Amino acid sequence: HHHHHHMVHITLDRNTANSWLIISKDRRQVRMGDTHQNVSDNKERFSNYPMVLGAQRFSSGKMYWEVDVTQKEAWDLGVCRDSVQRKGQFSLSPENGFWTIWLWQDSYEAGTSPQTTLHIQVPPCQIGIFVDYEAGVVSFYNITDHGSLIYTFSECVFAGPLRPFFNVGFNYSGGNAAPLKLCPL
Ligand SMILES: CO[C@H]1CN(Cc2cncs2)CC[C@H]1C
Repeated sequence: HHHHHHMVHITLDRNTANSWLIISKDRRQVRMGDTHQNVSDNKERFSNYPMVLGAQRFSSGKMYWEVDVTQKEAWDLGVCRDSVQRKGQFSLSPENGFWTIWLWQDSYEAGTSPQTTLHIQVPPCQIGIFVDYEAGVVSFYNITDHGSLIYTFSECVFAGPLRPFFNVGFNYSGGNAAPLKLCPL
């Protein structure tokens, strides 16, 4: 792909984070802690899952960023509406305001309803995410495999400002402690 020139500098919004997440000083890395991280509750925090939003809001234009997923067993990545539900249980779907892919139990899937199987021959260590607001497109790229396409959501109905979306996943196994990291431009 040739989307690299739309690169944006994403930082994580501490206030949106689940209370078990640990965000680095530079706001560019996040991981699951082994306990509550001693923060106050607020209406922005994702309560049920290890999720956090980027601070940036997008309502026009073309945007690109990259995320490092090295040695993780489970994660979700993409974008979401600013107004997504924060509390309780919900599915990641465009109907609920999410445009995402994930790794779970050694398979990759797109967050459609119902979910779509992805075909990835080279397990990615870094994921590229491209958003074209005007066109209604969210695309995912395998940076480890020379930028090959993973998935395109088209005919997206964003219906609001978009925020970068992250889920570090649970660590029930002891094999999923590694962070998500925003990769440098
Ligand atoms: C209902 O979700 C809660 C779960 N709790 C406890 C758990 C942590 N390790 C496995 S369950 C963490 C904060 C939030 C994600």
